[PDB]
Amino acid sequence: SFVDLGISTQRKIVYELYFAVKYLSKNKVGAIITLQRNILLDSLRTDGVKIDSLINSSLLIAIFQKSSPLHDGAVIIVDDRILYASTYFSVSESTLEDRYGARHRAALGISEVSDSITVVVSEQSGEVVIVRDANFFKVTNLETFTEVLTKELNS
Amino acid sequence: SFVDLGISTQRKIVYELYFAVKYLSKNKVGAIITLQRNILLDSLRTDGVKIDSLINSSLLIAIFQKSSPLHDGAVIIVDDRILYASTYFSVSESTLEDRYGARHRAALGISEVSDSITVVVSEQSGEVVIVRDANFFKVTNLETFTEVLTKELNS
Ligand SMILES: Nc1ncnc2c1ncn2[C@@H]1O[C@H](COP(=O)(O)OP(=O)(O)OP(=O)(O)O)[C@@H](O)[C@H]1O
Ligand SMILES: Nc1ncnc2c1ncn2[C@@H]1O[C@H](COP(=O)(O)OP(=O)(O)O)[C@@H](O)[C@H]1O
Repeated sequence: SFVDLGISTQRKIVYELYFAVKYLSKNKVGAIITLQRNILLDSLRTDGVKIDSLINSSLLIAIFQKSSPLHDGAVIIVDDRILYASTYFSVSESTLEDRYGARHRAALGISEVSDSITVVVSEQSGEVVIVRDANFFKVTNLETFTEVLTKELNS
Repeated sequence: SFVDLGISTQRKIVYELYFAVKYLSKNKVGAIITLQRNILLDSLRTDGVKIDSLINSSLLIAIFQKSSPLHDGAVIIVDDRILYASTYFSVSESTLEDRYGARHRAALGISEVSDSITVVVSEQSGEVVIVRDANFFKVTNLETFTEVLTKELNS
């Protein structure tokens, strides 16, 4: 998991996610990006496309554009690799405030059955939340994104 | 290179290329897809992103679509992986007809200094050409694309 990775790989992962999330939030492009940790997600997802790409912000941006056939569903990141795109989780049965949608219910569902950390970008507002252990954490100042994500990945 | 892979892996790669090229030609989305063979291209390309991903038609479509930061430049396929995206070649200084733009002169350029096989989709017309040894093969009927590309890849 993340804590096992070398520091340069740790920093690369958060940096590429930051630059992708910055673009997606700014342009109000919806996204679900799940980082696997100790619980293997392979048996907790359905459908999707195996990509097995090195993590890169440009590719993550491309994946979630509306003209991309991969923009629906979730990206799964394992270590420094974008392993899957367009994969689907069992959504949470919990009810959320009206401002949240299916991306958040999906992120909540996978966080309920795993120790994964999920980043959601809202298509409506560009709002960015980090989802872990059935909890939301709003990231209103994206200049703190790198700090907050790293802390969550080390919990 | 391609001929060293098993025939099943070869067939899978060509199908993913065919499905991507069908879509890109139909939708008149420009693209350059270079398949490396015996001559290594790593010092013949500039910039781009090393994504080292699996070969998948949905991923290729996302790479070349309108709002992808990776749609400018070429994809390089090495064995069964997309090694680089959005990478630039030295263009051929040979003069082409008006129907051919920068994508074609770039494909011509890489085919003049290597044994690679390059598929080009024109953004203007959706026309498909296969570029090898400084020559163009028009593929006017995409139902022949799988036959033509496989034959070029093997001789
Ligand atoms: N040296 C190169 N290597 C790889 N791909 C290239 C190269 N030069 C151009 N291309 C590709 O050719 C595409 C089409 O070029 P087009 O003729 O539409 O514009 P251009 O003349 O290259 O310049 P611009 O669009 O910036 O005015 C570019 O978007 C790029 O993807
Ligand atoms: N179970 C799920 N797992 C992963 N992604 C999902 C899931 N359900 C919905 N999504 C994604 O959420 C996005 C929008 O969901 P949608 O069904 O349009 O409702 P909403 O707009 O209210 O979120 C789509 O891109 C879809 O792929």
